[PDB]
Amino acid sequence: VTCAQKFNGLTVLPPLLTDEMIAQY
Amino acid sequence: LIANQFNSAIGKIQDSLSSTPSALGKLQDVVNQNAQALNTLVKQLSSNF
Amino acid sequence: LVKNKCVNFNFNGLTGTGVLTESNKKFLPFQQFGRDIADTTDAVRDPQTLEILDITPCSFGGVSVITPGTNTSNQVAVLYQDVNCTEVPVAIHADQ
Ligand SMILES: *[C@@H]1O[C@H](CO)[C@@H](O)[C@H](O)[C@H]1NC(C)=O
Ligand SMILES: *[C@@H]1O[C@H](CO)[C@@H](O)[C@H](O)[C@H]1NC(C)=O
Ligand SMILES: *[C@@H]1O[C@H](CO)[C@@H](O)[C@H](O)[C@H]1NC(C)=O
Repeated sequence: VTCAQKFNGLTVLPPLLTDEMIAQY
Repeated sequence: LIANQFNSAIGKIQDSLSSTPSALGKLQDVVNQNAQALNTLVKQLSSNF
Repeated sequence: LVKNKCVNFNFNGLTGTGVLTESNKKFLPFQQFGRDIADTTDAVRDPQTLEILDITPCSFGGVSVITPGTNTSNQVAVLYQDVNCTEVPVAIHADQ
């Protein structure tokens, strides 16, 4: 399955559960 | 025999996921839909209205 | 010309706002501006020095206030989303 430099008020909030924590689950 | 069958099935899942590129269609489709919506939202700033 | 500092640049009447940095993009002789998907100016050619500068906007982000209940306590913590801690506004800049 496949950081964007959008400066028009668009932002991507990081997920609370990191990929490491999901892998630990 | 059952253990060998289970191991071979897991190996075949490994191979099918590695080879076929469109195996993860659903997640890629979700990502593409979100990215396309964001791109359309950005591109809407170029129109005069 | 002021680089690496957020300024209210006015390039031939462009009257934009952002921080100017040296750009490696090669403008053709007949073009003086560079836009993007949102049709906002991204790179400009200096009318005097004839150099290409990238217009990226000033560091912006949301402010999230981490607080317990007011009946519980009064202290709060502030989260600056997608902002490095090295960024230090000494003067008043928007929030707080
Ligand atoms: C004066 O005009 C020339 C011609 O474009 C330019 O090369 C030069 O940089 C200008 N002077 C200054 C101080 O920028
Ligand atoms: C929350 O506020 C109410 C009314 O202000 C108060 O009675 C209650 O004790 C508070 N909760 C805590 C945990 O202090
Ligand atoms: C913040 O800046 C420091 C040094 O300038 C760098 O090492 C670090 O990776 C940066 N953090 C982020 C999230 O960009």
